[PDB]
Amino acid sequence: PQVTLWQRPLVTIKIGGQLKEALLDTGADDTVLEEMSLPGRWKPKMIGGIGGFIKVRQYDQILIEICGHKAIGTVLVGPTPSNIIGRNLLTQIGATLNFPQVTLWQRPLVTIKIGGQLKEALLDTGADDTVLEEMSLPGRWKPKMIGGIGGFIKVRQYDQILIEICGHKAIGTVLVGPTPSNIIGRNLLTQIGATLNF
Repeated sequence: PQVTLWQRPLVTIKIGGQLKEALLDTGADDTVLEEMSLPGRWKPKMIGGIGGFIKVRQYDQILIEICGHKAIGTVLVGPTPSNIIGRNLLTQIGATLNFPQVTLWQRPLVTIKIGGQLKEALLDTGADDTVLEEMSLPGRWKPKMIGGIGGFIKVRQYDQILIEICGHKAIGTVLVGPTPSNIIGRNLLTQIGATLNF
């Protein structure tokens, strides 16, 4: 399966003898699922994301079946707004990110050039939007709130912004705000021709 990124990369999973839909999320170190019934022992754990932090119940050694592919690993359960399949499982279903062909054993970091400034940023199939750390950007903008794992953040919305991402130019909407990582979302990932493969 090759996915383009014009639509959210959703798959069907079977986990805990139940069926679910989840987002293939190159942006996430971990797999996180909305509250659900799992058999066994867990440990308390916190994770951060855009918006802040959530207490999750961590289960290890959980069998999960994603688009016909079996995998065993760690599944976090908690108040995530979306079911997220993280890199811990993407690497197990042989998933790659082509735009170069990037495997997902490490965070898919790239260099960008935006507003005459060099930054690193994360190729994130889980983000409908591009959102960056505080930086000096030219021009006019609008207030916006975006959602994430830990609630909401206030961001500044700049449109028709040029970004070069690993040598490919692209033009569109960049959000600036208190994001823990620089994030390249599907608005721009579609422009440099990114696909997901498993």
